[PDB]
Amino acid sequence: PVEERLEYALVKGIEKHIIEDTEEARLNQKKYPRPLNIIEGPLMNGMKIVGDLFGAGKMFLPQVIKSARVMKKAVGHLIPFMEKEREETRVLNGTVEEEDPYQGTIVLATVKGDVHDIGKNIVGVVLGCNNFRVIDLGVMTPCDKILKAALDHKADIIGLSGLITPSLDEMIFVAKEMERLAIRIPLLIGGATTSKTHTAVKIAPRYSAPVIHVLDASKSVVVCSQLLDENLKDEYFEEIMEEYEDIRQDHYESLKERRYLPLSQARKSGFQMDWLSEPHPVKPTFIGTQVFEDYDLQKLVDYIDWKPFFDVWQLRGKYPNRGFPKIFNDKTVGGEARKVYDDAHNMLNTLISQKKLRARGVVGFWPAQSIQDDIHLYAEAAVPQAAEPIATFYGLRQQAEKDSASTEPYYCLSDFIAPLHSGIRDYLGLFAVACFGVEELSKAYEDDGDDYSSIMVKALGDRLAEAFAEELHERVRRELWAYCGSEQLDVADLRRLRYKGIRPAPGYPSQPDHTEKLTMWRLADIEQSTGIRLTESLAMAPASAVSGLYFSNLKSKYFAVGKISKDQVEDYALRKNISVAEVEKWLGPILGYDTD
Repeated sequence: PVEERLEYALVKGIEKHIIEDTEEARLNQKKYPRPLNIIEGPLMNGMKIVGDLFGAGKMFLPQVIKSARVMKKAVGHLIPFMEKEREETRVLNGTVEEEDPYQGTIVLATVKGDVHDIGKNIVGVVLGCNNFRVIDLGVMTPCDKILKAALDHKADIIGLSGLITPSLDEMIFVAKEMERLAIRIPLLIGGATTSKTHTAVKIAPRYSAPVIHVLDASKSVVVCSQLLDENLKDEYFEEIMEEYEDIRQDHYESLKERRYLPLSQARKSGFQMDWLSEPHPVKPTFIGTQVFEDYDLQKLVDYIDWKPFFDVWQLRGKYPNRGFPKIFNDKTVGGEARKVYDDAHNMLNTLISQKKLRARGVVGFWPAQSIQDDIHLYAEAAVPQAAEPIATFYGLRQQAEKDSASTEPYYCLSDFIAPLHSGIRDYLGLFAVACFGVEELSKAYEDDGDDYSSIMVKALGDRLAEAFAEELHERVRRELWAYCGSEQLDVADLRRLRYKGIRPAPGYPSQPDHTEKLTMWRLADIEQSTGIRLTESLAMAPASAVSGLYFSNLKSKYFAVGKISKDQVEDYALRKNISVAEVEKWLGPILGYDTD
């Protein structure tokens, strides 16, 4: 037969034989009067089987992507004949009928200012495996472009994606723009920075039509199917409304209970050092910026942290094999993990040998002194006590009240730098690294119909950027700064952060202000030296980029700022000499008071 071979090829993801089978199925016009009957018949039968297996957990994401590639290869051969049929019927009858076999049209876009689209690509692949007609608008999509695509393509569902917290305001703007134009299309919210609480509290009330937060693709398919099913279209929305009202009330009643210390009391109870007995900071080997133009990628492969890479493919091993390299011993995901690891290593070797990826970075050191909550950087030849600082990094202090049994201080990043009036010199470093050429390679793989290679190359770009960051931090600790010159640690200990010193990044829990990237880019001249640019939402382009500061102090450790009150917001606005509204815009997720 040919039906059972098409099904087997789709389910097992066999690339070799689907072209001839599809051709012979087309030639069997007795079974299929039109080429569409091939598509709605066995082809979507196998795709539905794959989607049902993925939803039930019996089939994993890499196998699903292989099946999607096989299906795409089949429909690519069948497209010319469908186009011929449509043209012939348009000439003969003057019209083209509503002959679409998909379950619905779904628009996927990444909101303005965000460049991360691996999750969006995975969601699109999984939705396509469920016979959805996915429109992928790409990264940094303007809102008006999203509604233009929805209106022109007659989209049934619009899905927004975002990875950084400035994107949440863009999603809210999109929601209120659909509300202003009275669009009733359901809206889905996805991404790493997104949460169910933020959606129901901030995004959902602005838009009357259903707004649903989707954690991943396996739930996005359920949400889309339940929204497009007219028997469950309204009851599902009623349940969503009930649960979102419940969590809205819970959030607005939790806002009353939480206690925050006054900023002065938090400052008094802040972290402290004995600078008269702790060892003095070590001056770096140079002051200024050193630029890396073409880093050795083979030196970065041994530093790659593979657990976040397996998490991208949703290969989450069970206890005790929850991570690399023990994940290969898992009976459930071990085989697929091994296959994905082997393909990743093969393509990594190919890309490094072919010089298709380039790594660039800049690292800098400047003398730095702390003034309460701020760190002021100075020139090498200037006296800190009698010179105007060249740049300032404004820290945020914890205000949320800690448990009465706890003795932890209220941390700030300026507590790890010696104060200006203590008479002790101190220094601060910063870096920015990236992996280039990922966009072109991903575009080339997608143009060939190979979304598996595109997803893996995006994942490998992120892995190489993180490996470059880790290796550069190891070099700084031992060679470029030499405050840990005798240190010798393996990759596992670096992954465990057992060394001394931290490399906090702007926008992260230690400093959730993304405007700290502007000072770094102006000071270290990162754009001109390395080509890494900041978008209008201060995201790093390319998406495989890492940046941050360097704190060499022994006691320095990672911490979460948490929630801040109005007094700290006004103090921060006064220090930065900016409007309080801008401070609330950039620090929105960490505001602890009702701005509504």
